[PDB]
Amino acid sequence: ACLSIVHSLMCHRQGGESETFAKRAIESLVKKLKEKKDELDSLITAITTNGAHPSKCVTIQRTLDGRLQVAGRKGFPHVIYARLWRWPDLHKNELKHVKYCQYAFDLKCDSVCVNPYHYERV
Amino acid sequence: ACLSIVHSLMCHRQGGESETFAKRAIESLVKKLKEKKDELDSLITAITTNGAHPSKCVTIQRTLDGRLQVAGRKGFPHVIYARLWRWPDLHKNELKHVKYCQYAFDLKCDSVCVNPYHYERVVSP
DNA sequence: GCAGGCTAGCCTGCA
DNA sequence: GCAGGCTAGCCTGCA
Ligand SMILES: [Cl-]
Ligand SMILES: [Zn+2]
Ligand SMILES: [Zn+2]
Repeated sequence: ACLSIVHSLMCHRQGGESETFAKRAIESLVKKLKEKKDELDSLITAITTNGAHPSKCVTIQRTLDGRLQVAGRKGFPHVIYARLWRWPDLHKNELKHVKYCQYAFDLKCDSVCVNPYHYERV
Repeated sequence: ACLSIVHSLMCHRQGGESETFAKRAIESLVKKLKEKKDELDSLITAITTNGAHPSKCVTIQRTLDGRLQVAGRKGFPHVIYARLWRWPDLHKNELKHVKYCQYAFDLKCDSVCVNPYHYERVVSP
């Protein structure tokens, strides 16, 4: 079910993290999108087609400091997933959201867009 | 739980429908957004400020045929809420979605955006 | 567990 | 081929 989805998404990882961390990060994200069909499908089709066409926001709940914990490690959620699928060498303060993103990290909403195609590297 | 949201939204109705119809339409929408905090806040702020600043999509589940039933009446959900808060005289095929709307009626997604400020009025062909 | 109300989905009657 | 009406299924207020 989710295991089938995870594996397809793992095939697009850029190697900027260990296999165990990437699996942990993907499983965590997929579980959160299990009851959000449209957003899950937006993530899968944007990852696979390399953000060819505009995609919908893929959101998760924002924490107070804005950091997500995956396998005992903390980091910004939009950074973790942009590093994972687009920029393995991504650093701090290198991500600027696209104009059409509604839940971009910087907006400090209750939700964060972790769609890596909703950010451009700067 | 919170009927204070329904009351504040009822104050912005344009009178194109009966008080009873409007109350049922708003109650139905608010119940669907009860566990979607961001979407509910985007709706309240968009209505109150007359869509001054860009707002997020306010979505509900799409039915098979696209129509929503409220108080025994069926209609397109984006039309029902655009009539209620923006155009009381609104007719069929007079809405066109804004470029930044992700869940527009026309896209036939799982979800339908009912944010009236995510649609602009057009002349029917 | 139960009473009762709301509506998506299905069906039909005029067109 | 639509508009609109009927109701199974789902949900909730209840004691
Ligand atoms: Cl009204
Ligand atoms: Zn986004
Ligand atoms: Zn929208």
